[PDB]
Amino acid sequence: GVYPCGACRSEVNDDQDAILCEASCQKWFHRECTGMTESAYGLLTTEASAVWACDLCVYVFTTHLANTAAEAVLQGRADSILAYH
Ligand SMILES: COc1ccc2nc(N)sc2c1
Ligand SMILES: [Zn+2]
Ligand SMILES: [Zn+2]
Repeated sequence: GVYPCGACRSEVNDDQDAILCEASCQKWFHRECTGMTESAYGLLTTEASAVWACDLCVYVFTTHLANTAAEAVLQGRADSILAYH
């Protein structure tokens, strides 16, 4: 991989789930280093309007917000994660 993970500092390879901090620092992170669920990653990364912000740093989601929003979506309590911005 070209980029190192914002959290653990090890390389991000193409076969690992990874998310870019587009809110600001523009660093790539392994999904598993952030604590983001597989569910949130799937929903966040497909949603063109949403961006992710790392713990140090168009609708912005932190990990915990993305996690909480996806749980609500999947329980049928919200229409998309954008509702949680
Ligand atoms: C290792 O330091 C970080 C920096 C940013 C960050 N963002 C997260 N969601 S976990 C995390 C950990
Ligand atoms: Zn990492
Ligand atoms: Zn950041």
